[PDB]
Amino acid sequence: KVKLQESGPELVKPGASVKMSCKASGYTFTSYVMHWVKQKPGQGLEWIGYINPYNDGTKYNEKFKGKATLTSDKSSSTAYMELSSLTSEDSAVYYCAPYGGYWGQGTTVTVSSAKTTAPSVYPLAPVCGTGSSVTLGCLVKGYFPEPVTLTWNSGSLSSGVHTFPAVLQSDLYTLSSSVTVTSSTWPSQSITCNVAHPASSTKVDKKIEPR
Amino acid sequence: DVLMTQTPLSLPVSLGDQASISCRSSQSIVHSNGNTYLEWYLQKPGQSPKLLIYKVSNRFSGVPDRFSGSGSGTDFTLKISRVEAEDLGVYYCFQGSHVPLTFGAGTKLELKRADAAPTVSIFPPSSEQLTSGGASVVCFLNNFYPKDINVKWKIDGSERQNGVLNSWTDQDSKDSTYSMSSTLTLTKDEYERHNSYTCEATHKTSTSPIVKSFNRNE
Ligand SMILES: CCCCC[C@H]1O[C@@H](O)C[C@@H]1n1cnc(C[C@H](NC(C)=O)C(=O)O)c1
Repeated sequence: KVKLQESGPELVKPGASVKMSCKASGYTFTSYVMHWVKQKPGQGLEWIGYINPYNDGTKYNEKFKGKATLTSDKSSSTAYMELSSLTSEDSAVYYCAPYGGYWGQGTTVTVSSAKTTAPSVYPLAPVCGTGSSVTLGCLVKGYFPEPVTLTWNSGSLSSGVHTFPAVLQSDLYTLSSSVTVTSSTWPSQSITCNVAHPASSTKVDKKIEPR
Repeated sequence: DVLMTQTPLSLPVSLGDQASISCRSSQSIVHSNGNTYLEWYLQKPGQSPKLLIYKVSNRFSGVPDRFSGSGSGTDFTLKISRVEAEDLGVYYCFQGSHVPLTFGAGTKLELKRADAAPTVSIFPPSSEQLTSGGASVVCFLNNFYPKDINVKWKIDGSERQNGVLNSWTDQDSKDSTYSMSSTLTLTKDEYERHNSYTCEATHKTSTSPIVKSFNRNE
């Protein structure tokens, strides 16, 4: 079968460069050009351009001239793409594809100057005051890099939960989670937030106390 | 630059219904060689786009025949006779006839359900964060439908956007509603120069904003 192997995720510094690879197998590399597509997280798709392995001919989207450089190696059926002068704007997932039917798994590029930083975890109890349903929260701030895994009572309490996608703060991330239970259940019982940040090998547990 | 406008940008349907997506090119996409390279893609979260239709109306290997494509010259349409759950995701039309090749903005095929107002909760800064010198005010807007919504913060009556970070969840897997978290971060100093913190949510299920609020010195 046609297979397109792309290089692992890249965490690089602004201003520098990065060169990803796309190794083709399962077909004749020189029988098709190799297109590259950019996708900024949660958004659209953009055609960067292509390289014809046979004669090294290229065609670029004027928007990416100078930013991207496409090259190819016939000896190993491997195409490459080099991004120069990175900025957070270049953070995205890059794909290679010989034609519409077969795309690589993509290469994630994250352009940032941050260092691994464990998250600050704060419990979110309701304002002093009651109805029959309570909503409790947990806010994890300023961590890096992604991701973190949050659970409630270790994973037992998983209904009525909403964990929101992380978003950039400074060049640090911030995410939150809310779980709603009947007030008959809280604070009579227990409810604690479990935040694990695999990058700093930290797992914090903060339990929600009434104010 | 051939721009590809697809309509709608969001398409709610009920399992079993029909689904039609439109895509029109700002100009003819007949390639010099005589073919029309208009394609349709479906992409699921954390995955790469999968080809469904190529050359206007040709199904790619393994693609179910309830998917069909048609149109010509400048107007193209993708139709799903009866929507299944593996069909939910983002669709794209694409043209590979004129460089720069371009994609449509995408159409998210999501699930239809009954309108539901958001359950609004507001949370003052935790004692911990305040001890650390920071002050975040959180406001959750949960379990609403449809997805379009807007949150507005008011500090002592003053509208505030500087320092507000929002995040939206994908359509819930169980009840098909949407949620949102809005967080206002100030410094403790700043936080203490004020008393009333308010988050208003205007959603289509009402012309009147649902407002939650608290007075700091209470
Ligand atoms: C991300 C995958 C994009 C695939 C684009 C190709 O598939 C069809 O839409 C045709 C399109 N394509 C555009 N240019 C090419 C290669 C080019 N062929 C033609 C007919 O111009 C060449 O041989 O240099 C292929």
